Amino acid sequence: ATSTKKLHKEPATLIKAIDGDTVKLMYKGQPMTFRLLLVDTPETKHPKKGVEKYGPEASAFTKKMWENAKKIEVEFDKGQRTDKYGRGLAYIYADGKMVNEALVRQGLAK
Repeated sequence: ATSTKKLHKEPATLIKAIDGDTVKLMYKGQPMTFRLLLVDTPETKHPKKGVEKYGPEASAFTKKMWENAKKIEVEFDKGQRTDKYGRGLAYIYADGKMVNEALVRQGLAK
């Protein structure tokens, strides 16, 4: 049995809110930008492109959904640091539900 090293990280605060681009979290008293959240898997038998960017409302969840809904916190890192732009490595948890943002319709709105 291969023991997977899981880092028990603590939750952060609200400093910056963006649609998976750059969100600074209060870690050890210092803010750090982390953006790693991408999941696409529909409930249909054959998983073909899950939910897409429903809207920028996510940035608002950090206000009410952050204080009332399962807000952002850090758990584990991937080990890449840079995925899209290159700003820290961490997933933004919004109201305990991943906003899920990837691609636009089909090809940048065709």
